[PDB]
Amino acid sequence: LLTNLSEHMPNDTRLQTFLELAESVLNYFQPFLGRIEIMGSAKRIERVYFEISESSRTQWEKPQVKESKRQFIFDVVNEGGEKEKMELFVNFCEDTIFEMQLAAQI
Amino acid sequence: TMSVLGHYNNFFFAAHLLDIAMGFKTLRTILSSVTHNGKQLVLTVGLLAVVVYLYTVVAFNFFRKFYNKSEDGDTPDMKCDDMLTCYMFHMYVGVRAGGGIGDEIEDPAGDEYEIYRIIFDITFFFFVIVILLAIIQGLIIDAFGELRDQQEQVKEDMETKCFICGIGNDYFDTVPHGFETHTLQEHNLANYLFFLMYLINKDETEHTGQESYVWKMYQERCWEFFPAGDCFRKQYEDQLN
Amino acid sequence: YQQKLLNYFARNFYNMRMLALFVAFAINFILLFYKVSVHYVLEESSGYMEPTLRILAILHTIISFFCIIGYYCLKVPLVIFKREKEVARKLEFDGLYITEQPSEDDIKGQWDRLVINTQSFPNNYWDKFVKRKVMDKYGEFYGRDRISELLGMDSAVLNSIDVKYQMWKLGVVFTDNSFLYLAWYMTMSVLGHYNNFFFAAHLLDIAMGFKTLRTILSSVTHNGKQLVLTVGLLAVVVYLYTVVAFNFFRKFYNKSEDGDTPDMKCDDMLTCYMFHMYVGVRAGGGIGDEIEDPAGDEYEIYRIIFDITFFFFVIVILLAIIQGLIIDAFG
Ligand SMILES: [Ca+2]
Ligand SMILES: [Zn+2]
Repeated sequence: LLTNLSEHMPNDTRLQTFLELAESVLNYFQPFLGRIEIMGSAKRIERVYFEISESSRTQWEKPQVKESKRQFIFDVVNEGGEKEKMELFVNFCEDTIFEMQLAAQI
Repeated sequence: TMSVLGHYNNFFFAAHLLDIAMGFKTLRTILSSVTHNGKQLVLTVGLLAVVVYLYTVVAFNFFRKFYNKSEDGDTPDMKCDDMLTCYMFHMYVGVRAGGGIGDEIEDPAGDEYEIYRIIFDITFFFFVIVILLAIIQGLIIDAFGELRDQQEQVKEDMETKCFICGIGNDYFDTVPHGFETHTLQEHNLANYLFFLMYLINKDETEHTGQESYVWKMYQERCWEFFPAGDCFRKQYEDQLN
Repeated sequence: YQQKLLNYFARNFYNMRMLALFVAFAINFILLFYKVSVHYVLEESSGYMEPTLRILAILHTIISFFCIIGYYCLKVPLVIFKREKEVARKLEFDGLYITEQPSEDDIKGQWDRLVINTQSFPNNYWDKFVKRKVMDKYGEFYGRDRISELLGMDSAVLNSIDVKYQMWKLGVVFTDNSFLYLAWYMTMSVLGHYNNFFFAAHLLDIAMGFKTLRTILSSVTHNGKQLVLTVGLLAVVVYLYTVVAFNFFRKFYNKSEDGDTPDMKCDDMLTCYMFHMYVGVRAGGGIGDEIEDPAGDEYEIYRIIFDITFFFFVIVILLAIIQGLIIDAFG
């Protein structure tokens, strides 16, 4: 809520004081908080703040995931076909979710 | 298979050294350069074969006394009489020597077939060696260079262009540390991954408006919720521009 | 039946070409199984080789004749229609033979001048009324008489078959590149029966197949003037080196078999020039790899400078330039 208020309201000294009061909790909840912009609903850019688990972040840095990410990036920006770009990005997302689930069995 | 066969004869372990080529990237690029231009290379080798065959036919018909590859003259003569021996001689020694088939054939001095022999020699050397060997070498080298250039272009596009949202570098860089912060926090990749995983994990009843909309679009496999050249800084222009 | 056979040949054409290529491959294999002793085919205890070669040569000649007939039936009308359309549109819109009198060289227009005064000029243009429009406008301007004389409007027995038009058609047929190539194919296939080695030249038909072969062949002529001029520069610089060697270093050119034999030297101009253009430009290092070693002679530094300058200049610069010209044309 504090992040949403600070980003949506750029100029407010009261919110600034609240931020200088809660900077510690903001720093703690920074690795867990995401930020994503979509076209979803209406015709404007929104923000989709959500939660990231510790396990998802600690399994993203596995060597298999890094190799798969490198291969996907190379194969999707080399040839591209820039609608299959988004299609294969979603497919790579699903495959990497499956690989994180598999790597959870450690 | 090779490791098992190594116990039969303890020399098949030499083939395991080629595993170093599946390690470092530049070795893989060098190996893939051979097959990157495959059809053109095979067809050029075929053209080399047919032109060497034409030269073989001409030499077989006209200049046969010159092919006396004997050990200093008066020995049991080892000539090239039949078609197959001449063809193997031309494809084995002719295409390799630095100057053509003239570096091994006896010197044509005094014979009536002197100008014809000289033309044969020069045309062979020039055409087959220069043009075809240089063309094959250039094919392989240009394949290697093209692959390296493609990799460099991929890296440059990743370092100067927004992967999603497709804007570029000169737009976000108007503020200090703009593009790096944009890629790190705003339009990230692992963030989109974690958001998809979060949508899959959560129940359908607890989805908010945006989450339910994104879930519906993803279920229908209809991707317009991704940015298509617009961002927060463009639509919601800071303090409304 | 004649029309049916002609249409059948015009239908199956590329199949006939592929058949000709395969038969050429088989004949060249049989040729690869030769041996001298006079020329007789060595056969591995199988006397079928010579009858196979004979029937393959006969069938190849027949297939090539079918190929040329099919090409004449298929694509000659395209060339005829294109030329008729061009000349008719030119004569209508602009008008060459009536009020322009085309240029001095103008070989296409000079040959097409023979077709305007024919009774079947628009045989394929499907517009056999351009004569009326041309006669109207250009006879109302330049008089009707000149238009009438120039245009010439006014059992299967011989109806004169428009002999002038047939001659014009044959003249334009014996100019297209593909027809000339097929005529050369006919000539080589016919000559193959005289000596059964001319079928080797039919292997070059593979170069008119796959595209990259055609690009490789066209790379030689893509840079034509520059290549010829560079070869000429190579010739003149080798001639200058020949003049210098002729004047000064003549005792060094003792290309004799280990010394004390009947001396085979290079004394006159022509022998030295052929020696330089035959051995000098080919060896990896220049003319120094064959000339006797210049140790102890008073002309030592001059000879070394001659050798190094020859090697460097002609070999490096000119051979690399020619090779780069051809490779850059291909690229
Ligand atoms: Ca709900
Ligand atoms: Zn972006």
